[PDB]
Amino acid sequence: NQYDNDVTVWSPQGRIHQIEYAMEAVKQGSATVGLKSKTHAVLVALKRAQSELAAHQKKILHVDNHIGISIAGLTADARLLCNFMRQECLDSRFVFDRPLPVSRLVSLIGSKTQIPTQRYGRRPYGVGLLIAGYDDMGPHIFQTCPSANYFDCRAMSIGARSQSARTYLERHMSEFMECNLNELVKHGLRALRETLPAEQDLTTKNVSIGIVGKDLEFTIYDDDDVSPFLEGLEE
Amino acid sequence: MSRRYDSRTTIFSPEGRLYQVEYAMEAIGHAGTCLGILANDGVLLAAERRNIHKLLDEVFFSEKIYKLNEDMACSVAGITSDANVLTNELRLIAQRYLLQYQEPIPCEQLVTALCDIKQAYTQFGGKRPFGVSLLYIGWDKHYGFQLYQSDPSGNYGGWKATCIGNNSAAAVSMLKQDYKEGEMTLKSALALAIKVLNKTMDVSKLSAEKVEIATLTRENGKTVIRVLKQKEVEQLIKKHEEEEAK
Amino acid sequence: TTTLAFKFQHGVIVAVDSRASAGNYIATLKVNKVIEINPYLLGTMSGCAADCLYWERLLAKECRLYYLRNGERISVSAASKLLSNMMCQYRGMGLSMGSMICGWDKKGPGLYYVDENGTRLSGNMFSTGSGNSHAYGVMDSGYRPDLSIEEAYDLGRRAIVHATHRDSYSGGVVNMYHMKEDGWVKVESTDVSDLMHQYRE
Amino acid sequence: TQNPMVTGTSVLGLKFEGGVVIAADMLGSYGSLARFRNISRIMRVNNSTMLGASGDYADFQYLKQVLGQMVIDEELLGDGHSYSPKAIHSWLTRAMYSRRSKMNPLWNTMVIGGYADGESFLGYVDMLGVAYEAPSLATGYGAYLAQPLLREVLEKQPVLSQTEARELVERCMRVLYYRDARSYNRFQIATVTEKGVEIEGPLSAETNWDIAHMIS
Amino acid sequence: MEYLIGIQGPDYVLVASDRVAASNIVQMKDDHDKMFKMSEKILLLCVGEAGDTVQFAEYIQKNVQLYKMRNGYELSPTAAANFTRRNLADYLRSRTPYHVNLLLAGYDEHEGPALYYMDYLAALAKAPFAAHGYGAFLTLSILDRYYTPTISREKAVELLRKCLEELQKRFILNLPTFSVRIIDRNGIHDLDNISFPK
Amino acid sequence: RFSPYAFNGGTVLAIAGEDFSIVASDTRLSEGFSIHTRDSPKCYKLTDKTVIGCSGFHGDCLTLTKIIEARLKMYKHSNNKAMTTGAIAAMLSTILYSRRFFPYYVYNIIGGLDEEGKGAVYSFDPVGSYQRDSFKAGGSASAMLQPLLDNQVGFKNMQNVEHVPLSLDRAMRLVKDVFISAAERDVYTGDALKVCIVTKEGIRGETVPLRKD
Amino acid sequence: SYDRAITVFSPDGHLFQVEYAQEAVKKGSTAVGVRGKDIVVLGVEKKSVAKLQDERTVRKICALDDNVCMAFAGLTADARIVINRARVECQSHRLTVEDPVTVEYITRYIASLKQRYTQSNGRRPFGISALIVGFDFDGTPRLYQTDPSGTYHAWKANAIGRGAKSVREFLEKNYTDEAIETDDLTIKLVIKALLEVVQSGGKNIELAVMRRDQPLKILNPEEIEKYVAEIE
Amino acid sequence: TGYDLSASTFSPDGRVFQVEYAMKAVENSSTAIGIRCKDGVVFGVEKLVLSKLYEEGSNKRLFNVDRHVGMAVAGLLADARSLADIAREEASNFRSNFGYNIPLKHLADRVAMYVHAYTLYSAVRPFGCSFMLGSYSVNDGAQLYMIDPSGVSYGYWGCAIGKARQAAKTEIEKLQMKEMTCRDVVKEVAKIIYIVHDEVKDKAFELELSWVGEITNGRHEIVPKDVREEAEKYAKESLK
Amino acid sequence: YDRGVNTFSPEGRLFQVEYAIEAIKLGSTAIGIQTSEGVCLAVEKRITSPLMEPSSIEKIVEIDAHIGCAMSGLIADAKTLIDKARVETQNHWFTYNETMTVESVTQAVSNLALQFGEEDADPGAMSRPFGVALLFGGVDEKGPQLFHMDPSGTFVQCDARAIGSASEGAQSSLQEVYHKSMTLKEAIKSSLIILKQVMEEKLNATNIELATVQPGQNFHMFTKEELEEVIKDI
Repeated sequence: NQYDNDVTVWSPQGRIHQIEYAMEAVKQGSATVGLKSKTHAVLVALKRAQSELAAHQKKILHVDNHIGISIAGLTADARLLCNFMRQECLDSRFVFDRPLPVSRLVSLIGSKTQIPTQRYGRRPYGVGLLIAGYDDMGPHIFQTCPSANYFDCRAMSIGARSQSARTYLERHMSEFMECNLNELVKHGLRALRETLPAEQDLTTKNVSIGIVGKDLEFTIYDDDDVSPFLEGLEE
Repeated sequence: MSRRYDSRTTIFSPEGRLYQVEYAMEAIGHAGTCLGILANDGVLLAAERRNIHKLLDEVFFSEKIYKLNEDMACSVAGITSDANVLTNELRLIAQRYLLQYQEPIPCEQLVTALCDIKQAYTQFGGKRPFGVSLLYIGWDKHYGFQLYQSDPSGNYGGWKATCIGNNSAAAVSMLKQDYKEGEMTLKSALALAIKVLNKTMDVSKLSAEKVEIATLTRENGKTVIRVLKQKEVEQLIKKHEEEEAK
Repeated sequence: TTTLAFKFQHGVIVAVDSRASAGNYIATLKVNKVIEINPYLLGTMSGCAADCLYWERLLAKECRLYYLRNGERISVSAASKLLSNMMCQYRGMGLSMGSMICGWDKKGPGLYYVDENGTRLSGNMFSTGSGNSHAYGVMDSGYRPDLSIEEAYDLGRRAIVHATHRDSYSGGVVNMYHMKEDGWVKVESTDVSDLMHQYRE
Repeated sequence: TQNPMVTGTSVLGLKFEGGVVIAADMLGSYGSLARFRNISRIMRVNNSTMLGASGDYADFQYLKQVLGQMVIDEELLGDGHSYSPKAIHSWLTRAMYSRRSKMNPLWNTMVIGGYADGESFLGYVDMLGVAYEAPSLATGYGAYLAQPLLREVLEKQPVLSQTEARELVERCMRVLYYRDARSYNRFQIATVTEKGVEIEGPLSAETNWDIAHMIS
Repeated sequence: MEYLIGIQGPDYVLVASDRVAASNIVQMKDDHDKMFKMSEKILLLCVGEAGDTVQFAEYIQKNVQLYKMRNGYELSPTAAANFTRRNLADYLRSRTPYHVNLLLAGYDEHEGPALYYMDYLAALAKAPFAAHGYGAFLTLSILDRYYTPTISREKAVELLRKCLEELQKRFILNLPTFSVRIIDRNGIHDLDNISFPK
Repeated sequence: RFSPYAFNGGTVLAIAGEDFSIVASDTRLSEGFSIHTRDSPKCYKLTDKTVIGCSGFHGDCLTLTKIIEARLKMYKHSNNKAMTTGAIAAMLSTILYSRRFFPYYVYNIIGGLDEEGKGAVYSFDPVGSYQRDSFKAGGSASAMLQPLLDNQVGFKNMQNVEHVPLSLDRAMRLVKDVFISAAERDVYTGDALKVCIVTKEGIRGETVPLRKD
Repeated sequence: SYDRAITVFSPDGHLFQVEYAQEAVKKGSTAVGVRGKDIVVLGVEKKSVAKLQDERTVRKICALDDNVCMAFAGLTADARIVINRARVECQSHRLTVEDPVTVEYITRYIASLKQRYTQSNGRRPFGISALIVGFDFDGTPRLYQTDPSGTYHAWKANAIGRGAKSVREFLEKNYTDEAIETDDLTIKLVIKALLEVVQSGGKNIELAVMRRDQPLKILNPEEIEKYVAEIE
Repeated sequence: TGYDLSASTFSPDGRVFQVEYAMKAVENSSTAIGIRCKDGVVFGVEKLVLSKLYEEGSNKRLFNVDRHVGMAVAGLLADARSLADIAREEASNFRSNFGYNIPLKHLADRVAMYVHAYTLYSAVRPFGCSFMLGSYSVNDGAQLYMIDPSGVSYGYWGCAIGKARQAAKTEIEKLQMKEMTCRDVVKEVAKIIYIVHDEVKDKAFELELSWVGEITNGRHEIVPKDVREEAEKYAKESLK
Repeated sequence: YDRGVNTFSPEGRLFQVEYAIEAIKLGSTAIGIQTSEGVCLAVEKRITSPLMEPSSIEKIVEIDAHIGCAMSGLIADAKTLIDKARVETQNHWFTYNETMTVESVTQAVSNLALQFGEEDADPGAMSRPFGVALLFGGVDEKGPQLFHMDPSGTFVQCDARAIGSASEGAQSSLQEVYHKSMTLKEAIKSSLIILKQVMEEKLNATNIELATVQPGQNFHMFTKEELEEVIKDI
C-alpha cells in the first residue's frame, strides 16, 4: 500500500504503480481509432455527450496542415501536449521550412512525457494519442501512452473498451492498403460501434473525423460533413 | 521532497491554534523568569539566571539581557540558541530605520518590525518558529517610556508591569495587587520587583548571583541603560530583608 | 501636426488636422490624429504616430478594466494619470508622444495634457504639435468662457485654418470634435484649402 | 564579426542539366596575404547536397561542425529522411539571421548546391539573412566578375550540359585568377549529380599572358 | 527654468513658487501649482525636468502619508528630509536617474519651523531661506539684504513682494503670477496670490 | 563595424476598389548597384482574401513573413477561423511594435477584402502605425506612384468632373502603366512585374514584362 | 524555497485549513458595528485588561485611511500583516487614481490577499475576520465584513468574534428605521448590543465613531460611562 | 518496512532495494545478446510482437548512438529512448569537443555515470533499462560493454541481458568465438537466439541483428536483407 | 496527508480534481439558458441574515460587453478567474482589435485549471485546483453562446446548465421546459419557475438577481424596479 502513492517508487516486482494508474486514465474515456492506406490516413473519434442537452467534447485537434491527433484522456491535460505539438510543427516550418516528419514529432512527445515519469512530485500525462500524418515516407499512425512509450502502428484503438475495436482491425488488415478515401473511413466507423453497446448508434453529432493524405491536408469534418460518410454504411 | 518526513509546522490544529507556537510557549515556560515594571521615572528588567556554577566565567555582559539600540534594550526568556538570531535581526532593523530617517527608532516601530519576522516563520516557509519571547524597554520622543512583551507568535502589547518565563503567572498576580498607576517610583519599583521574585524564586535567600536587575532611565536628553552590579543588587536585597521583620 | 483643445461653458472642443508626413515627402493625407477611447473620453495624437497610437490603446484597455472591475466610470483626472504612469517606466528609451485627454466627469469639463516624459497638466486651453504656436495666437484672439456654441466652432475652424496655412508639416482637413456631458460628437471634417478661400473672400 | 580573420574568396556555382557544379579556390587568405594555400572550402553534406562558403573560414568550420552533427544525428535514427538542400538552405538562413538579431553575426556567405528528386537546387544565403535561389551564383567579387559571364551564357543557352558546365566554370575560374586579387590558381571543382558528391582534385588553369608583348 | 523660494520666520515658514508650466517657446498652463503637500504642516516644492518632478514627488507624498497612518503620528520635517534624500540618492547610480530640485518646508511642535534645500544629486541642506532655478540668482541676493531672524509675517509677505517683483524686470522669462503659502502652528494657510497683470 | 540593415529596393502598390483589391510589386532583388536575382516576388499570400507585400530589407521581409504566417496558424488553431483583414493589420501593428527598440525595416502594405466585401488596404510603417486608405505605395518608387494615383483615382485638382468609382478594367491598366513609368525612371524597379488581384472569387496572379536594364 | 500544498481539499469537499482558520475567529475579542445616517459606530470588548496593560497599543480598531477605518476579531498577529498590506494599497491607489480610496476598493484588496494565501504553495490561511467601515464620496456610510476564506459582504449591523451569535440576536430585533435617527441612540445601540457579552462589566468596552468628513474618534472611558448611566 | 521506499535508504543488511527493484524490471524484459569476433561485434535481440496491429520495425530496440557505436537495450523502453538520446548527446559532445570518434570504453563510462546519478537521490528513480554497447575500430578491435541499472560496466566476449541469461550465457560458452569471422558469427547468433527462445507466455517476435566490424568499414548498420535472410534460414535448418 | 496533489487514484482520476467537484455541491444555484435571441442568467444570492445588504452580493459579473458570467461553489476562488478572464478579453481586443468570442475566453480560463502543482513550479503556481464552476454567456458573430467549466478544465458548449447546491433537481426539470426556439421572456419565466422552487427562502426582488444579453444590446442586469415587474408575472 506504500508503493502506490509516488511515481518514483518502484515495487518488489519492478512495476511503477502511478504510471500504471495513469494508464487507467486512458480507459476512462471515449474510444478512438485510426488506420492508414498507401495514401490516406484517417482518424475517427467518438465525441462523448455529458448529457443530451450539453454538447460534445472535441476529441480531434489540428496540429499542422499534414498532422492531426485524436485525444483520449484528460481533456484539459491533452491541450498541454497539443500546444507543445503545435509549437514543434511551427518551429519546423519556421526553421527548416519543411513539414515536420511525423516520426520526429512523436519522438519529441516521448521526450516530453518521459520527464514527469522520471522526477518526483510530478505526475505522468494521463492522455493517450493517435497521431495521423503524411510525409515523404508515407502516412503514419502513431500511438503514445502515459508511460511515454510510443509505437508505430498500422491501426490502433485506445480508450474505453478498445480491445474489441482492435480485434476488428486485425481481420481486415490486408484490405487497409488499397482502400480509397470513402472505404477507408468506413473501416474506422465500423470499429467505434463495436465499442459501444447496441443501445447507442452513430450520429452526425457525436462522431468527428479527420483525414490526411497525399494531395489532401488534414481537415476535420464536424457534423454535416460527417453525414455523407455515415450514409451508405449498414449497422 | 519526501513528504513522509515533513512534520507540517505551519498547519492549524483542529481547534485553530498553531502547535509549534503553543509548544514554543512551554519552552519559554521553563526558561529564565524575567519581569519589568514601569514607574514614573525609569523602567527596570529583573532577569533570573538558570546557569550558575563555580566554573562559569561570566565574561560578557548581563547574560540574557541585551542592548538593541542606544535608546532600547531587551531581555530574553526562551531558548538561548534562537535568541541570538533575533537580536542580530533587531540590531539590523533599528539601524535600517536610523539609516533612512536619521532618528532613533520608536519602541512601537521596532517591536512591530520584528513580529513581522516572527510571522513569516509561523505562517509559511515550513521552518520551525522561534522559541524566544522577549521583553522590551526604551524611550521615544512621543509616548515616553515603553514596556512591550512579544511572544513566539508575534503578539505584543504595552504593559505597566509584566513578567515572563517560569512562574510568570504567579508574578503578575502579585504585580496587579501592589502596582499603583502613576504612584510608582524607581526607588519604589526596585523594592517591588524584589518582593515579587523572592516569592517566585525556586531557590530561597535570593542570592545576588541569580537575579540581576537592569534599569533604563533618561537623563540630559540621553537614554541611560545600566545593569546594576552585584554590589548594589545585594544592597537592595538586604534593605528588603530588614523590612520583612523590622 | 497641429492639435488644440479648449473648454468653456458648454464644454470642450478639440480640433486637429489630418496630415502626417515623413521628411519632405508627405506620407499620407487624411490620417485621423484624434484617438477615441471611451464614449466620453477623447485622446489626441502628437509626435511619433505609432507610439501614441499604441499607448493610447493601453489606456483604452485600462479604462475598460477599471470600468469592469469597479463600475465607477473612470474620471478624466485618473485616466490622465494612467497614461502617464505607463510612459514613465520606459523613459529614456526614446518614446516620443504628446497627447491630450478631454472629457466630462462629475467634477466638470476636465481637460489634460499628458506628455512623453509624464508631464500632466490640467487647464482651460491647450495646443500641441509642430504648429501648436500658430494655434495659440488665434485662440487667444478674444476667446472667452462666455462664447456660445456657434461662436466657439468658428474659433476652432479659424485656429487650425490659420495654423496649417503657416506650417508646412501641418495640413489636410480639419477634424473638429465637440464635447458634451454625454459624450463627444464630431462637428465636421473640412478641407483647409476650401476654408482658406472662404476666409480670404 | 567586424574583421574576420582568414577570409575566403569568391565561390562559383551554376546548375546544368541533371546536376550542379561548385567551384571554389583552395586559398585561405589572412588580410592581403595568401597564407593557407591548401584548404577544402567545399564540404560534402550527406549524399545529395554540397556546401561551400566565403568570408570568414573560422565560421565555416563552425558550420562545418554543426551541419556535421545535424546530418549525422539524422542518419543515426535511420528514418529514411534526409535533409533536402532547401532545408539546409532554410536552416542556415535562420542561423545567419538569429546571430544577426543578437548583433553577433557570423560573417560569412554560403552557396548550397544539391540535386534531389531530379530537381537541381543551387542556393544562396548571406550574413544578414538575405537568402534566395538563382540559376547561377557567386560571392564576393565573383558576383561582379564571373556572374555576368554565367548570365551571358544562361540568357543564350538556359540549358547547359555537364561538359559545357565545367568548361564554362574553368573559364570563369580562369577570369577570377586574372581579375581577382585574393584568388589563386589551384581550385577544386566539386560536381554533385545523382551518382553522389564527387570532389575532383586540385586543378589549375592554362593562362595566356602573351598580351604582355602587345603592351610593350 | 522654473522658480522656487522659501523663507523661515521664527513662528512660520513662508514659501512661494511660480505658477508657469512651459514647453518649447509657449506657456501651456499659467495656473500650474507646484506646491505639493506632504502632510498637514509639511509642504514640498519640486522643480526640474518636467516629468521627473511630479513622478518623484508623488512617491514621497505617499510614503509620508503612509507613515502617519502606520504609527498614528506624522513624520517630523527633519525625518521627511532625510527620507527624500536617500530615495533620490539611490536613483542616481541606477538606470533611472531623477533630475529634481526640492524644498521641504515644515513646522514642528518642538523643533519649530524648518526649511530644507536639495539638488538633483541628493545633497540635503537646512537653510533659513533657499531658492531654485535661474531666478535663484536674481533673488537670494535680495533675501540676503532684508532677511532677519525676528522678521514678522507682515514684513515677510512685504519682503517676498520685493523679491518676486524683480523677476519681472531683469529675469527674462515671463513668470506673471506667483503662488504664496504660509505655515504656522495652525497648519498651512494660503495667502493672496501675487499677480502682475501684464 | 557591422551594419545590420541594407536597402534591397523593391516597390509595392495597392489599390482598393469597390469589389477588388490589387497588390503588385516588381521582382528585382538588388543590394548596392548589383542585381542578385531578377525574380524575387515581394507579394506574399497570407489567407485566400489577404495578400501582404514587404518592401525593405529582404532578410526582414523573409523573417516577418514567417512570423505572420506562424501567428495566422496560432489564431486559426485558437479561434478556429482565419484572421480578418482588419485583424491582420491590428496584429502586425503589435508585431512590428514589439521590435520598437530594434525595429524591422520594412514597409508592409496589406490588401484584400473586408467583411463587407469591399477593398481594404492597410499601409504600415516600420514602427507599426496603420491607417486605411484607397491606394498606397511603398519602397523606392513610392514617391513616383502616389501623385499619379491622386489624379486618376482621386480626381483631385480638376473642377467639375464626375466621380466614378474605379473599375477593375481601368485598374489593371493603371497599375501596369505606373510601373512602366516607374521602372524607367527608377533603378530599383524593373526586370519583371507581378500583379496579385484579390477579388471575392480568388487571387489571380498576372506577370508583366518590364525594362531589363 | 519550500513549495508544498498546505491547504488541500477533503473527501467532504471542505478545506480544513480555511475552516480551522475560522475557528481562530470563533474565539476572538467581540467586535460589533452599526450604520446610522451620517454617523457610523464601531465597538469591541476586551476581557484581557488587568489594569496593568497599556490600552493604547492593544487597540483593535484601526484606520486604513482618512475615509476608512476597520476592526478585526481573531489572531492579532495576523492582523498587523493584512492591515499593513491594506495601508500600502490605499496610498498606491491615490498614486494611481488621484481620487481617494473607495470603501469597496480596499475591501476587495483585503479579500484578494486572503485568497492568494489559500491557494499558494506552502502558506497558511489568515485567522482574522476584518470588519471594514468608511464613507464613500457623497457621504454614505458603508460597513463590510471579510472572512478568512476571502469572502467579503456588506452589513447594516454586524458582529464578529466570540459571542457574535448572541449579539446578532439582539441586533436583528432592535435595529429599525425609527432607531439610528440621532448620533447618541446609534451609540446607545452598540452599548446595548454588547450587553449580551457583558460579564457584569463594560468599563472595558471600547468605541469609535465616524461622522461625515471628520476623522475617526475614539471615546474615552468617561464619555462611554455617561452613555452607560442611562439604562432604565 | 519503509527501508525500500526510496533510493536514499540502506537496508539493515546494506542493500539498496530501489536499485535492486529496477534490476527486476530488466529480468522481465525480453532477452537480447551480443558477441565479439575477430572481425567485429554482432548484436541480436528478441523483439516481441504484442499485436499484429504493430508495424514491422516498431519499438526498435537497436539504437545507433554514433556512426561507429551500436546499442541494444533490455528493459522498459520508455527509459531506453531517453538513454539513447542522452548517449547521442555524449557522442556529439565528444565530436564537438575532441573532434573524432568517441572510443567505446569512454562512451560506456559517461553513460554509466548518468545511470548512476539516479540511484543516489530520493527525488528520482533508478532506470529500469539494461543495455550493452558494442563497437569496432581498426586501431581498437571488437569491444562490447554492458551497462545495468546500477551503472556497472563490464567487457564481454558474449553476454545475455533480460529474461533469459544463464540459459543463453551457457550456450555461448560452448562455441569459440575468438578466431571466427563475423560472416560466420551472424549465422551463430541467430542460432543461439532460437535455441534460447521458447514459446510459452509470449507468442511471436522479430529477429533483429547488427553489423559493426571489418565488413562495414566501422559504420554500425543493421544486417542487410539478403544476409539477414541468409543467416535466419541457417538457424532454422540447424534448429533440428 | 500521504497523497500528493498530482497523485492518480487507482481509478485513473486525480484526487484533488475529484474532490474539487465535491465542493461545487455546496455552492449556490446558478441557472444559465441559451436562446437564438440571447442568453439569460439567474442565480440565488443566499442571504444569511436580515442585517446583510443584498446589493453588495453580485454573483453575475460582466466579463466583457458581449460576454456575461455566473459562478457557484467557492466565491473566493471565482475572483481569480474573473479577473483573469477580463484581462484575456481585453488582451484580444487590444491585439487583434476585435471582441474575443466566448469560445476563446473559456480556453483562456480552462488552461489555468490544471496549472496546479507542487514541485517544478513558480511562486505563482497553485497548490490546489479551483473550487468554482463558471458559466459564460455571451453573443458573438456565431450567435448567443453558453458554456460550462468545471475544475477539471473541461469547457463544454451547452444550451443550458444548472450548477450549485442542487444541479440534479434543476437539471431534471430544466431539460424538459427548454424547447428549441423559446425566446428570452419565456426563458426568464421558466428560469425563475425552476429557480423559485429549488431555493429555500421565498422569491423577492432583492433575494435573487437576473442578467441577460442580446446581439444588438450590451450585457444588461435587471434592476430592482425591473425585477418587481418580472416577479409579478411568475
